[PDB]
Amino acid sequence: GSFVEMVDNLRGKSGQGYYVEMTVGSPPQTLNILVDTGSSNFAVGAAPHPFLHRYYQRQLSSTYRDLRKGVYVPYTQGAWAGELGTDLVSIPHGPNVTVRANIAAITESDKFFINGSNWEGILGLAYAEIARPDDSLEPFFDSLVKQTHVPNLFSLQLCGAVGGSMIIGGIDHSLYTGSLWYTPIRREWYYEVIIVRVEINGQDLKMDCKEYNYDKSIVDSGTTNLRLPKKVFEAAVKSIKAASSTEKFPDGFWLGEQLVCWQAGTTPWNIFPVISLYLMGEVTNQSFRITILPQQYLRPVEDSQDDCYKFAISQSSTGTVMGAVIMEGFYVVFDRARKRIGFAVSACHVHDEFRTAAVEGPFVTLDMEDCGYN
Amino acid sequence: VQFLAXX
Repeated sequence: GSFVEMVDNLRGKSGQGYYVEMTVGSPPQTLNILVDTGSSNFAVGAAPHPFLHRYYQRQLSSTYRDLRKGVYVPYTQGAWAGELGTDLVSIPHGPNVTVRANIAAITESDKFFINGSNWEGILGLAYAEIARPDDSLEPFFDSLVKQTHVPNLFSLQLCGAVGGSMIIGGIDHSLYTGSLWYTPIRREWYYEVIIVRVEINGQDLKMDCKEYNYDKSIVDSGTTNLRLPKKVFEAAVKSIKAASSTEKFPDGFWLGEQLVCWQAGTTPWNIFPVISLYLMGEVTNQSFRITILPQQYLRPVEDSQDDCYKFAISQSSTGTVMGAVIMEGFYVVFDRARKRIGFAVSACHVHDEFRTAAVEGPFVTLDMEDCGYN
Repeated sequence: VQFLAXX
């Protein structure tokens, strides 16, 4: 395909995010950058840290421009402080352009960098509304679109156990099978969407759909788990436990506190249920559903002849987060230009000879507009 | 990983 040089441009370690190479400054300084659709700041380590192999050296970049402004970004877990500036940025396995973008030079951090992750910075791909210090700090993708011809769209194929593709400016048809189904971006801050129904092994969880989106539902490549609001999490676990009752597991397993291990290659995938989220469609009263397997929501832990897994559906107090657990099933199109997100079955998703992830529709769902939090 | 708190 025409976007062939962008295929396979992502790497990572399971549970530690996916990163892309970005070349910053002049002469070039290439760094590994975590791809995060759940935040909106481009930031790179810029001082030594025990967990960093390399970092951004501003004094060596002739094109660096100091903004004389500090910046601080806290995440669900982790935080960093740094200094704002602009510099030239290219993505060597991305679009054939170079932009002048805002960059936060990370000078201090807490629980942000990860020993052995191989990444040195983060690329916040969400919208300006959630940028720090405020919405006047243009995010990277905004700069890319404003300064160049590159279409206002990117797509992510995250291939779990790590690798994948970030196609920038379009879609590559080798990365999915079947059809792309689109759900509206409800509001441009996070990539916010609306979940209208949840099933476990085809069985409706039967909660009011407002619960699923309280107080938001977002697509977040920078979060590992599928995170669910407390009431939804509790109901989901009870249903998943019931569906997998041919085996018993300790309470702490379902809470992500205990791991369970199997002899290499013997994991009984079949005893665990599939999980479906129905998403609002592009036509009135029409929805579609995405369905993931235990291969997605049971995550291999690093890492003998024993395959250990963590249950990667967890509780949230800030709404639903569709993290890697969801995304690893699918090719996900962030169609900013048309304010929609597309899902199709991923050509690289992990499955078995019995079940596959799925994206199916259309279905009929009424009053979907009421599901959203105000 | 668990990426924005706040926004």
